[PDB]
Amino acid sequence: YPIINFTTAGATVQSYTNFIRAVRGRLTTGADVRHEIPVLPNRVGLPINQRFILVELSNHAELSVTLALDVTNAYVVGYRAGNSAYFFHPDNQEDAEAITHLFTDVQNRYTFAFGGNYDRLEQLAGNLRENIELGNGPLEEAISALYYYSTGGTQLPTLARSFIICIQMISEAAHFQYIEGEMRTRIRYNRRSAPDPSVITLENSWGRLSTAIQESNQGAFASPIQLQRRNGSKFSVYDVSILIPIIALMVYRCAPP
Amino acid sequence: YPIINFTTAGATVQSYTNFIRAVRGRLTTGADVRHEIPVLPNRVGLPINQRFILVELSNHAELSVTLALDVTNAYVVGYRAGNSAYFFHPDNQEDAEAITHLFTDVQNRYTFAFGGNYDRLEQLAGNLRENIELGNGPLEEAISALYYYSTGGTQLPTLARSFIICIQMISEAAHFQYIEGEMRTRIRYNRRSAPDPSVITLENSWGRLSTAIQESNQGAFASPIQLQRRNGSKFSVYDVSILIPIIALMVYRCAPP
Repeated sequence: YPIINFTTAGATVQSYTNFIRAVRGRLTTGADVRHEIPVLPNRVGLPINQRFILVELSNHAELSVTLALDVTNAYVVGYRAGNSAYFFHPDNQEDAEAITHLFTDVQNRYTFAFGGNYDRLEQLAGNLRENIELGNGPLEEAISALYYYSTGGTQLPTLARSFIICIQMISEAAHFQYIEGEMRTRIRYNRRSAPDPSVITLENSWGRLSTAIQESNQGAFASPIQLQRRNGSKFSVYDVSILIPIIALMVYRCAPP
Repeated sequence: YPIINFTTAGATVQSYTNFIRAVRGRLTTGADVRHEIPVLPNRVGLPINQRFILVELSNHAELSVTLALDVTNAYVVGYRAGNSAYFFHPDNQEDAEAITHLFTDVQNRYTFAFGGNYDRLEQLAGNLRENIELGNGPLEEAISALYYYSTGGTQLPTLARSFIICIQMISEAAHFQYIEGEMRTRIRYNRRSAPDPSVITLENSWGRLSTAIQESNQGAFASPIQLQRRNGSKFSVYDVSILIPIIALMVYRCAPP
């Protein structure tokens, strides 16, 4: 599968922007764009040889980990670190067979009992997204924790906290130019801070925004979607127009009429 | 006031496109654009010295006529031909005082009793838009009829038929890239043919489309506007997006939120 490399060591806003630009280009084919937003490949009919891309991450401690992203949703399905590969609990048999193709050369393969969704991972982390720091230092630490899980050095709540960091900084940055923008600011000023309400409500709403946009009547939504602004106030979305500089990729929901 | 010159003599699709491009540029200031469509100047607060532009038309018979267009709606308010100026019945006192500034140097000034709206003009022409030809030959003839009205050579039904031609080919072409497109096809193949239902329903709906777009909730209309297609079938518009390659200029209806 293609591999995109990224290191937190000496990361700048441009090396992070290049990286997310590369991920997005690997994820989308250009064949399906609706209202100027790219749609991800439809899962039905997609060959296994085109199902995943790998993101290889290194940190200043010269430790590496390779995450496997699912091309149909850009979410992380599992990872390897040296000798071992770990996969989230497959949602169905199709995905169970698909993941057999990843990291085939690792000696030890584990599939966790829990799935990679934010509700599961927050219960396990013992903390919500609203209280977990994001930034380059958070991501630097995440890479060592994921790596040392192999050698028994990382406890499960840390493994889950570290997954929450990697998924928002790679998968959600790729899903939203807005969330990518938030991560660039953190690196510009080397700040580390939990996500405000606009970030979390966009993350929660990605599936619904994808469906409302593809089901729209010429761009007008049949019913509004409430989002939150950085200060927590509500904001109603009525039309795809205002989302065009905010969402970067939609999950496939229906054929273009 | 600015004058744009145009002659039907040897007109090509490019000399007609240049002409309508020039009119549109004279009409709009670039200061107010909503959903990528330019809005015409608001009438309240607009100085008389910026209220009108003049379009000078000549034909192969080397006869000329100068129409005065109102910048707030791009509709024709009156015209001169040699010795005389003729103005439509002013809609109110403000417009009555405004037109005193036009063609001040003509010896004879007449203001008609009827107004320049399509309902009036069709009653007077004894024919509807659906049965009046449009094209370069129609426009060539319109210019001679408007001119000879001065010398008593043009009867009133012909004067009205000729006004219906000039307003759709200048004012409506400027209002709609779609109607401009229809006129370019007529000149490309030197066809002369009455307007199909899409042209007439756009002409009738220009005011409502302007208000629905400016009153929209992020581009979504609160209630749909039915238009007709060339073959007469109905078509519902729900969103400004689909109108963006169709309408070129909107009349001012409200301040941008």
